[PDB]
Amino acid sequence: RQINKLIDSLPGVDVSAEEQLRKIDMLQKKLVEVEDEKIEAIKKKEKLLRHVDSLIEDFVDGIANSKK
Amino acid sequence: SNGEFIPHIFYSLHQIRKDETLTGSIRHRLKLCKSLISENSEWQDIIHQREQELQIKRDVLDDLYR
Repeated sequence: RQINKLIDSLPGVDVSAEEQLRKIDMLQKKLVEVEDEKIEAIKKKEKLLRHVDSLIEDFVDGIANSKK
Repeated sequence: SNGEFIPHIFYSLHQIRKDETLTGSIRHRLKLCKSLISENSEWQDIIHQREQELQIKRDVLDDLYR
């Protein structure tokens, strides 16, 4: 019964291979595209961090011109 | 300083000015007044400075929003 459960639990096999190869190629394409998207997102986040930096130097200039 | 300890001296001083222990008590309170005042336009200037800090920071945040 364990053998029956295992042969029924194996992934769906096919008599042809064009399906598998097609899947492989598609997955490669998705990999490239998602990599590019990652690059763009990183760039945007960098820009925002630059902005809030700018705010911080504003504050530092404020207190520096203040207390002393 | 405290202003409640001064009329108490002025009452007896009035009595003495109208007429050793009386003037002795008067001096005994006057010494406490000496130590009190000794322990305890200008501030306006200072007020403005403190607020100067507050104003600069508010302007920065206003730089973020606008």
